[PDB]
Amino acid sequence: TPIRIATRQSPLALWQANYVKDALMAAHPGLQVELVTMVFVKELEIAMLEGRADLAVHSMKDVPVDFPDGLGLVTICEREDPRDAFVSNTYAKIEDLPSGAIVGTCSLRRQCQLKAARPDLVIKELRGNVGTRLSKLDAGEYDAIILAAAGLKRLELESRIRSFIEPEQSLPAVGQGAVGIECRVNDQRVRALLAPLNHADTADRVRCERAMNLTLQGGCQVPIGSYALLEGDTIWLRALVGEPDGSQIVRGEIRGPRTQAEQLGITLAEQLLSQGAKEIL
Ligand SMILES: *Cc1[nH]c(Cc2[nH]cc(CCC(=O)O)c2CC(=O)O)c(CCC(=O)O)c1CC(=O)O
Ligand SMILES: [Mg+2]
Repeated sequence: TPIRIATRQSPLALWQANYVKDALMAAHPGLQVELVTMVFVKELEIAMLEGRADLAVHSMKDVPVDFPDGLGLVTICEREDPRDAFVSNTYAKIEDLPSGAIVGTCSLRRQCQLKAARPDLVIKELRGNVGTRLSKLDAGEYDAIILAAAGLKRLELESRIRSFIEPEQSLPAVGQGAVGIECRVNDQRVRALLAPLNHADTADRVRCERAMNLTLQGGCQVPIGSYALLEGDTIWLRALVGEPDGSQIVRGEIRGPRTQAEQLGITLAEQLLSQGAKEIL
């Protein structure tokens, strides 16, 4: 019987769903995979619980803090470009923006980092899908907008990237550029098929980034950057918590043994909490 992938109708969701689908068929010759369109990720998980679906593809940023009984995140694929992208028709990068320029972003994480470096900037809300966001930019509603580099590259929109904002300039959200896969824990047929898609290097990084995030707070509603490289077998984790208006920014660093990756994040988060990260709310 065909393996079903629960996915939204959005271009990004459809791409990620097809990515795993193709990856599955490449690793397992003769395997049948099909996509089930749906309609707040709860609806996706219910379908898997109701046996209307097998696995679901998520961006690691959008993976919830709590998994319903019977489910969980068992796989993390090879990571794409983790950092933010600067998108403007009239400008190249951040420092080329005039004082009081209008930069659309709905992300508390991206906003707090911009106001920190340049408080002068006027930050306006940005909503809609990827195409809708670009549509507003061409309408002159913004001087510039900031989108994830991964999303644009996967949509072949890569020409819309004027400059790559480095992790130093803007710290990526937890698991940004990383694609995770969720399924039924006790489904061994699926667990065994999703095993080759798992990237060990990427896995330890994101699972380290998560533990840091989880300790502080959940979801994307909170202005928290979480990003980790790995140098050889050593994991370098950087975390960020700050005021949305760019008042104060609390940064931290730690360097890992590869095995303690989950323990690193929870310790660094506790380290920041003692440094005033708790008072930020
Ligand atoms: C977690 C929250 N979701 C949104 C939009 C979002 N989520 C995932 C992606 C793709 C990147 C990836 O695959 O890792 C995107 C698109 C994007 O532009 O990042 C974002 C907020 C975007 C916004 O315009 O506000 C994040 C919030 C965050 O990153 O802080
Ligand atoms: Mg989209």
